[PDB]
Amino acid sequence: HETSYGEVVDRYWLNQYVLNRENYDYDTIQLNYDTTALLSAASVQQEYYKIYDGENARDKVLSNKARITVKVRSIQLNGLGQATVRFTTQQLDSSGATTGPKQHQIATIGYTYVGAPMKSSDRLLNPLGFQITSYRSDPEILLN
Amino acid sequence: SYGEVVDRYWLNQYVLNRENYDYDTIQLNYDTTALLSAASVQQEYYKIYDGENARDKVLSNKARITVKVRSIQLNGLGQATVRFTTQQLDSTTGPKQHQIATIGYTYVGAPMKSSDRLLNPLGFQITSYRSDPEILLN
Ligand SMILES: [Ca+2]
Repeated sequence: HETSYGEVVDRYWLNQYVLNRENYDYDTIQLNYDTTALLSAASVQQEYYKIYDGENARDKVLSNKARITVKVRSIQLNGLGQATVRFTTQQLDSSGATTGPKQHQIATIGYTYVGAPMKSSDRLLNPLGFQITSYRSDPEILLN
Repeated sequence: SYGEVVDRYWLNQYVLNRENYDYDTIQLNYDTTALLSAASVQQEYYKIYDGENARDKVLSNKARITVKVRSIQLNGLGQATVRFTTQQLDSTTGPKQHQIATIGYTYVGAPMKSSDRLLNPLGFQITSYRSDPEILLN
């Protein structure tokens, strides 16, 4: 069965998801990738994996030479399993210097909770069975 | 308590944040550890990052400490023990340290500060924490 938890709890999990999915740090890839995968429904997993597959795979392209830091600015909920997360990302080089402008992004998210996973390791990191059922991140175009 | 599955989630995140060391994530680990800690526990934690032997001063970004949690027992009544290892790394330059964290915890409700509420929605609070070497005898 699916469960609701209210806005304080949703914001917690939505924030953790965006922070894990949009971050890039060679030293925490395992954790970020694993967490993102565990918190994502099957179709969403496959979309996320594409970022780390093939010849433009993020981990192969950036390797240990750069980071992408994420700042979450705001989180809106519609109370029916839908949310918007406004965030920025900033790429840094191997010396911690900024390369490129801040990117203003908006994540449009569908989510639910499905109950605690059966696997121990999974249950330890996702006790409520939070699941992102849709996710896309798009540039916020600042008009004017 | 919110029951076994929720308590273990929070105990595990607490140990992972407190016992980890990575220059690049100090702000997040330290803020998180502090915010999940009752006042007396915070002061105990802060000691690790103060004085001539402060962890961040001594390790800087020359070394990291990686933490693996092996088990968590809940001894009802707001007590728990977490069996874990730590190990110092280069960019495994040291022996594994087998430790046991003895823990008291509770929940005090959503914090008022928004940045705090975002990271500790139930107001999980560690009320006592000691990490001690597990002496493997025999
Ligand atoms: Ca690092």
